[PDB]
Amino acid sequence: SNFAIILAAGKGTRMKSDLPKVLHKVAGISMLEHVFRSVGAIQPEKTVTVVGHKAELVEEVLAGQTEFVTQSEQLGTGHAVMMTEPILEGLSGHTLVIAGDTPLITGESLKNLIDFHINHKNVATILTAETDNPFGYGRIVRNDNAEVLRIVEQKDATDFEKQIKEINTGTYVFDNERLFEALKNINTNNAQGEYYITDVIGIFRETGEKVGAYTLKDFDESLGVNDRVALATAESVMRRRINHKHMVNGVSFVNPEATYIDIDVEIAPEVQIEANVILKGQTKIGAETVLTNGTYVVDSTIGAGAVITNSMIEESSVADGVTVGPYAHIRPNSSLGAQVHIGNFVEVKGSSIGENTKAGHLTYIGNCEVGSNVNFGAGTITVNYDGKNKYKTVIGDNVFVGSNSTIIAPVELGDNSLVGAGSTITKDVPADAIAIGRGRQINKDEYATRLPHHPKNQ
Amino acid sequence: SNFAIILAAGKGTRMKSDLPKVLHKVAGISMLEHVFRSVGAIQPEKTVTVVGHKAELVEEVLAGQTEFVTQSEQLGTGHAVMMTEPILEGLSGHTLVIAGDTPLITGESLKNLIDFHINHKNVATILTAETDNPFGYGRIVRNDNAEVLRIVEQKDATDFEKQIKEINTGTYVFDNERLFEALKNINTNNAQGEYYITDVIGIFRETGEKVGAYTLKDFDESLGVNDRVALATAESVMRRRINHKHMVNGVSFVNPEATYIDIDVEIAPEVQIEANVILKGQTKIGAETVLTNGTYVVDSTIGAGAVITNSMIEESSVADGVTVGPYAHIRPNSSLGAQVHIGNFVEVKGSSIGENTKAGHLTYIGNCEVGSNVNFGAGTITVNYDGKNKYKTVIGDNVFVGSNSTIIAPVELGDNSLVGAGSTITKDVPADAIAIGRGRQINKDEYATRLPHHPKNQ
Amino acid sequence: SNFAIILAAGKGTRMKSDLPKVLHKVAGISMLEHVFRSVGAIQPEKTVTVVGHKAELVEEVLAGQTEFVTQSEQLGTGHAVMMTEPILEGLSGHTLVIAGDTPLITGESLKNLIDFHINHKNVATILTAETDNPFGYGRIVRNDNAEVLRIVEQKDATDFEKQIKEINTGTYVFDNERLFEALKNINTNNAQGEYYITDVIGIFRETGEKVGAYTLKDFDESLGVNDRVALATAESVMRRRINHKHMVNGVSFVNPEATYIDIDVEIAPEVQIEANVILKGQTKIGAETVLTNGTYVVDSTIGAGAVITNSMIEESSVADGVTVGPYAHIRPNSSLGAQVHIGNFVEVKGSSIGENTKAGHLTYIGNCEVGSNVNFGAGTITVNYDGKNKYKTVIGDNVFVGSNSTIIAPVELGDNSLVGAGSTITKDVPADAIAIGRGRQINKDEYATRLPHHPKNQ
Ligand SMILES: CC(=O)SCCNC(=O)CCNC(=O)[C@H](O)C(C)(C)COP(=O)(O)OP(=O)(O)OC[C@H]1O[C@@H](n2cnc3c(N)ncnc32)[C@H](O)[C@@H]1OP(=O)(O)O
Ligand SMILES: CC(=O)SCCNC(=O)CCNC(=O)[C@H](O)C(C)(C)COP(=O)(O)OP(=O)(O)OC[C@H]1O[C@@H](n2cnc3c(N)ncnc32)[C@H](O)[C@@H]1OP(=O)(O)O
Ligand SMILES: CC(=O)SCCNC(=O)CCNC(=O)[C@H](O)C(C)(C)COP(=O)(O)OP(=O)(O)OC[C@H]1O[C@@H](n2cnc3c(N)ncnc32)[C@H](O)[C@@H]1OP(=O)(O)O
Ligand SMILES: CC(=O)N[C@H]1[C@@H](OP(=O)(O)OP(=O)(O)OC[C@H]2O[C@@H](n3ccc(=O)[nH]c3=O)[C@H](O)[C@@H]2O)O[C@H](CO)[C@@H](O)[C@@H]1O
Ligand SMILES: CC(=O)N[C@H]1[C@@H](OP(=O)(O)OP(=O)(O)OC[C@H]2O[C@@H](n3ccc(=O)[nH]c3=O)[C@H](O)[C@@H]2O)O[C@H](CO)[C@@H](O)[C@@H]1O
Ligand SMILES: CC(=O)N[C@H]1[C@@H](OP(=O)(O)OP(=O)(O)OC[C@H]2O[C@@H](n3ccc(=O)[nH]c3=O)[C@H](O)[C@@H]2O)O[C@H](CO)[C@@H](O)[C@@H]1O
Ligand SMILES: [Ca+2]
Ligand SMILES: [Ca+2]
Ligand SMILES: [Ca+2]
Ligand SMILES: [Ca+2]
Ligand SMILES: [Ca+2]
Ligand SMILES: [Ca+2]
Ligand SMILES: [Ca+2]
Ligand SMILES: [Ca+2]
Ligand SMILES: [Ca+2]
Ligand SMILES: [Ca+2]
Repeated sequence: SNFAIILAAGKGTRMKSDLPKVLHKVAGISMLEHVFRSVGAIQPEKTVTVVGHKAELVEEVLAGQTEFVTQSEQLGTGHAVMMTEPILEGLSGHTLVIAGDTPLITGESLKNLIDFHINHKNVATILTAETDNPFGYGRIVRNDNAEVLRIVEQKDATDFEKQIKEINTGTYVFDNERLFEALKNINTNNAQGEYYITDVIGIFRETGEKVGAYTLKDFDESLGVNDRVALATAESVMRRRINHKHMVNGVSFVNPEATYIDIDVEIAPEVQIEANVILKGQTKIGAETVLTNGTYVVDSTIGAGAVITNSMIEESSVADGVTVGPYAHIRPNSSLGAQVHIGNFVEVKGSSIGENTKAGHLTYIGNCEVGSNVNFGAGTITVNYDGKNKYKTVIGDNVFVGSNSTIIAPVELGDNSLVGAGSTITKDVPADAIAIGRGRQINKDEYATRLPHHPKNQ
Repeated sequence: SNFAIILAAGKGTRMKSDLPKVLHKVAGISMLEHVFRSVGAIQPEKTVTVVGHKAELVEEVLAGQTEFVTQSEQLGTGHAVMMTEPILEGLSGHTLVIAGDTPLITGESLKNLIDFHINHKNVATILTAETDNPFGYGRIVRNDNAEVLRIVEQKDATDFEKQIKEINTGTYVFDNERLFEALKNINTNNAQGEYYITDVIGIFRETGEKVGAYTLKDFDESLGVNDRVALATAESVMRRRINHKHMVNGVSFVNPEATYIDIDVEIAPEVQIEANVILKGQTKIGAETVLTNGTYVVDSTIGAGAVITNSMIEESSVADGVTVGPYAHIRPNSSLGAQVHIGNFVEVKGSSIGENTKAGHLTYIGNCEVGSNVNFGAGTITVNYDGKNKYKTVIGDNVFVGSNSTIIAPVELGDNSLVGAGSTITKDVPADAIAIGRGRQINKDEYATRLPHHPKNQ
Repeated sequence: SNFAIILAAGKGTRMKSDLPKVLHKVAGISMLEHVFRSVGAIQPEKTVTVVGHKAELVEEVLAGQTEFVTQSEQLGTGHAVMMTEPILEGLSGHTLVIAGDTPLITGESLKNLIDFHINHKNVATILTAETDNPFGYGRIVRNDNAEVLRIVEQKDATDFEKQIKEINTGTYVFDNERLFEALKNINTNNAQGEYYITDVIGIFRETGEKVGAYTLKDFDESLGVNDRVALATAESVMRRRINHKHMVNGVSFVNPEATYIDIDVEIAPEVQIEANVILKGQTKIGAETVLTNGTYVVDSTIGAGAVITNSMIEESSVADGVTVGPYAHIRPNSSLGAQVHIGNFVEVKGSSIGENTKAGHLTYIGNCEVGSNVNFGAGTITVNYDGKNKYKTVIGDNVFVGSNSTIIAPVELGDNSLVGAGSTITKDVPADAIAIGRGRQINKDEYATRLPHHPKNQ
């Protein structure tokens, strides 16, 4: 049996945040969730997450895919593991211990760690890495024979030990039985006055039990995030990982170091992404679609062959061949049918737009059901709100909504109808009719010579 | 005589694209075109490009500045060179062989390669580089005396040869006569079952003929692009090269690592470019012009002293001193005269705008001929389309187009005229006249207390 | 006593600019000002800045916090220091000499430099660093005993000296008395025919006086900016420094390598900044505020809990809880009250907006005094200009301004009033009234079948 203990009860003072450190997001999900996903790879029979600081909030995210234990007082990583005793003490197996603030460690690395622990028959295996800047990390102390002696914390380290480049990642595999026994022998006699889980290594060394170290193939994965500088580094590595995956799958990136794509976004092959594109949440991008600089898509599905030019799209569906932008805003609950064109400075919200309809400019379409082949002249405003309630407008197929018209819901524009430009519409317009609601033009000869803008008046 | 063979017939499976690999763009032009430009530096008497996979498409780009030979089946780089036998076999001279997927090799490096081949009197000179990550590249095998023995491909390499850091760039210079003779001795006995051009090196070694290696001064230039991860690296190096050139010429970049300027864009000294600016195609930027974050210019000429603030400009001419933005869109076939101001949320298309005219906000000017000193009030819409045809509007000098007016083409607004705000204009407005086409305001005392928005009704 | 000499009279030919090199900005202020700020840390009793090339302009920036001396002809760094003789010759103390084009040297490093000069009792201490690319920098020549012999300039260096990696940063501390005496012994016998300040090192070596070198702890700080490539590097290092500071203070950055925040911008803890955000000048951001990709804020104060979504805000005040964007433009002299919402394609200028007012779309509010709980329908345009003068509009509390209305200043919309959508308003609207100024809708049955957009006509 394999067990897993995730430490997530720490205060994260260095984060300077009211939000528990492990809940800070990296590429769209909490660091804790990235850790949960990696832990999942070793398929533990039992997973125990230790919560403390604002345990209330932490238990929210994934409150069933693991057991929870509360650490009333954050007395140390070692003490946090102690909190799992009621559930794990007494069982036999291999127990993975991992921090909730090391989101870059992969499930593959954990599986490699477990495999190594088993094959070498260690009582404890430490996941390690090397770095030129080990400040803040426990250092792996070895002897002339490269044998692991112990782990020394930054605060407790001497000037000499601080020069060690091999660091403790905060992840280990322990024989479950021996783990809790060794735990009984740790105390708060250190620079932090805390119960260090790292002290069990020295304990196993005293008993002569086998202690090994499995080194990460990719040292970038070792990042421990204690502050926002490290969080930004975590974002950079995860961003590179996600984008690398998309490029391998056939997606071109003008600049993968500057494109922000969340962990679960799906992107089909042949999609072209310019730099500075943001794709978040449950977003899916279809084949050959082009996303230009500035595009920001959240929880939306975009079809194939679409061209999203510097536009923001939220909780919406965009069909194949659609063109949006530049500077368009497709708000929640919108659906853009096949080959629809939404041009610059257009806002669509809570509306369904039929195939081949076009709204090229300076338009607002809200709470509307719009047919196919409809044309919205520039400046068209669908009026749907009266200060208390929202009203719906239905627009048929092939309707021509004149430029600068004002459509006051609830009304229906029948198939093939035309609304004259500049018109305010307060009543239904029958299919095949035209509707005009505007003042007639009157010219006043020479009147301009009397006004401030005239050249002769300045 | 100098000859050049460009290999561009490969399938590029790793690219996962329906577009032939060599046609993928880097800074605005295909990798193949960057290679063509470098080959041009050695001024070959004959240039032969080998096409195969979708030869149809490849022959499109530059179908005269070189000879073409078809490779029906892609049996290997060696076999591709064989396809040029009908044209080059029998001739005397130095033949450059280069891949169409190594777009960073410069003409200067090729000239250095040729010079070295000649001075050292080699029968074959390989252009090489060193890299910590040689995966996928042929490795340069040498003896204790640093003599070139052969080139071994990744697939065919043993675990030991894979540790070689010196790689084959895929570019060489060969005595033309010996090249084709050695070619007769290559076969498909390898891990890929292909005719490797790299096997001629081992052949020259058997005959004792002189084989040399000329190393790139800049190892970044050695990049071979087989997938989109490498393509993005190619974009990064080329972007750095282009931007470096502009900075040397007096252009300031807030962040040259995040500014996207195509290979042939011209930029005058003293231009200031914020980060995240995109300049594409045949674009030219005049002296002292400021381009702010988000600006996207395609095939346009912008004058001197202009300030383009986060705006998109396409196939247009922008005169000196013009200010555009933020969030403006100058569409194809527009000309903005000197000192014109286009403000936020304005779209100009197929229109000529005279000097000093201003359109500061939420306006659409389409298919219009507009004079000098004209003022477009916010919300002005020029209506030019009836669902079938486009109509033109002519606006004279010093015209004042009232806010939220709707101008229905075809009409002419005469010099100095004024269109009242909120007016729909369907007829010509004479010079010096004013035109008003809107309903008169009527106030209904206390009526608001009866509506949903009123505070007493909620 | 401590004295300081800042060299800022050079021509900066390599900058290819009409603006004196030291005045080019890095993170919002001139390189010269960054140098002034560092010099300030050693609290000199006298500060003398040497000006020459366009001295007029240079004296502008900070024309009181230092003494100025003119160098009529730029004959060299050594000659520039000579220009300070009338003020400093004869005094006793330690004199810091620093270039105006090394903006990354910190006050802390200068304080360390001075401390080292004093403790080692040197007659001259050179601030040095190491770099793999020393091209253009004076090289620090030492003997087998690591003793400083002299500094050799790039132009004057032999092929052998050019391989030296230890460079002169252009900053030194000299015993003031000895400095000017040694200066008497320098001449223009060099590759540049200039009086090199660097030659005084060789002079002190002849007299046997103590010469030391204090090395920068951070080599990035050593950058000497002679062209725009180096200026961009200066921007990158300063940007990293500023952003690092904000992250340490509790601000999260999705990408600190691509976020552009000026040197004096204040940002409260818990603020979240996406990549590609620009904050300039005297900007202040309140706690927990979210700034999304593309936001550009200049000289504005933004409160706590605000969400600025891809919008440009200039010389304005934004209260707590305000939401702006996407694609909004808050222009100079605007104040947005608490909980105000400004949506997409809205422009606010010279206007005060009361608490909880909303303007969600395609609206222009200029020169208006707007009350609380006001609602601006999409397409609303406040008309404030007649081609010569600007007029003000006053809008009371709870006013409902209908979509696509045109409000022609100067007018007042009384409390709770409603302006009908599509209306042009030319007169005051009393409190509790409604005002309607638009044409009534007329429907023409079957008329559409006769128009170009109708399906039966194509
Ligand atoms: C900016 C872009 O995106 S471009 C694409 C958007 N395109 C547009 O908005 C174009 C819309 N076009 C219009 O609004 C045009 O003015 C149209 C289509 C209404 C003009 O149609 P026309 O038939 O040529 O106008 P016409 O003057 O003949 O009037 C037709 C009928 O309406 C009546 N009418 C005209 N103007 C008005 C008015 N202001 N109020 C009331 N009735 C009016 C006429 O009396 C006539 O009635 P009758 O036939 O019973 O005598
Ligand atoms: C938001 C920005 O960018 S700001 C800059 C844009 N600025 C603007 O849009 C401002 C435009 N200004 C306007 O539209 C103003 O209402 C103006 C200039 C038309 C007002 O002009 P005024 O001369 O003061 O109006 P006035 O009421 O006196 O009317 C002038 C004539 O037109 C007539 N008229 C007025 N309103 C109307 C109407 N709705 N329909 C028909 N005729 C009208 C009057 O009867 C009068 O005729 P008469 O002289 O034969 O009796
Ligand atoms: C897109 C968004 O952001 S959504 C939010 C913005 N929301 C809006 O803009 C909605 C604004 N709503 C409107 O403009 C509506 O048309 C309203 C509120 C004016 C309609 O009000 P109603 O009371 O239902 O209209 P109703 O037809 O009964 O007219 C009321 C009075 O005005 C008169 N009237 C109506 N239309 C007109 C007109 N065009 N010209 C002159 N008088 C008119 C009527 O004769 C009536 O007068 P009476 O009571 O003396 O007989
Ligand atoms: C003593 C110890 O373990 N040191 C390790 C820990 O140091 P480091 O100082 O980084 O440890 P942290 O304080 O961040 O705590 C580690 C993890 O344990 C949790 N936690 C902490 C204290 C507590 O009482 N309860 C609790 O649940 C935190 O939520 C965090 O997820 O991680 C580093 C790598 O990232 C290692 O190099 C250090 O050797
Ligand atoms: C056997 C060989 O040459 N190996 C070299 C080739 O490997 P590599 O595996 O990278 O070679 P590729 O398959 O990409 O082919 C090289 C070039 O030849 C063309 N092509 C390929 C096969 C074909 O039948 N016809 C054809 O025209 C491709 O279009 C491409 O432009 O480039 C590397 C550097 O980039 C070198 O380090 C390798 O030593
Ligand atoms: C001879 C000398 O000093 N060389 C140093 C100078 O070279 P470097 O060639 O970089 O020197 P610059 O020409 O840039 O001049 C140095 C500074 O002195 C000022 N200036 C220059 C000439 C003049 O007549 N008047 C004047 O005021 C410039 O405005 C600049 O701020 O800086 C480098 C580091 O940045 C050092 O490595 C070089 O050893
Ligand atoms: Ca801790
Ligand atoms: Ca930690
Ligand atoms: Ca229908
Ligand atoms: Ca191949
Ligand atoms: Ca290749
Ligand atoms: Ca004219
Ligand atoms: Ca309008
Ligand atoms: Ca100089
Ligand atoms: Ca310099
Ligand atoms: Ca009031």
